[PDB]
Amino acid sequence: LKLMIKINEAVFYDRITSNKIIGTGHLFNREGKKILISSSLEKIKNTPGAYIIRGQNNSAHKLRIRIGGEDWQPDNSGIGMVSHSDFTNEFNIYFFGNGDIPVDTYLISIYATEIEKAVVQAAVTIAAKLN
Repeated sequence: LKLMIKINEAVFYDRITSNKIIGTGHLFNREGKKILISSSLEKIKNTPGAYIIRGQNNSAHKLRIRIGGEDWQPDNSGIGMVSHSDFTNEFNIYFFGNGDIPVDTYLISIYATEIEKAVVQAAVTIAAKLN
């Protein structure tokens, strides 16, 4: 069982609304095994599979995210996100704040187990474009 990610390169001329996808995770070699999905990162108390990430430069900079997707449902424990199906390949990463995010690089940790294994990290850099 291995977990890959991908983080879409994008330019936002307008405040990024909540639940805009900002990347994807892909699964491999776990067929026929229930799957948890969460992270070692801070917890958005309000929502499962939703996390706060802190700025590498200045830790006051916060980036709120949410993992999930259409075959992915929250656990009542408020741990993470569980897909039962054995053909569930992909899952999404969502922004989950109201609007802009400070200019900084944020480290995003995600792991996946079998429920009753793997982890990953991708640097997510925010920069300002002056045109």
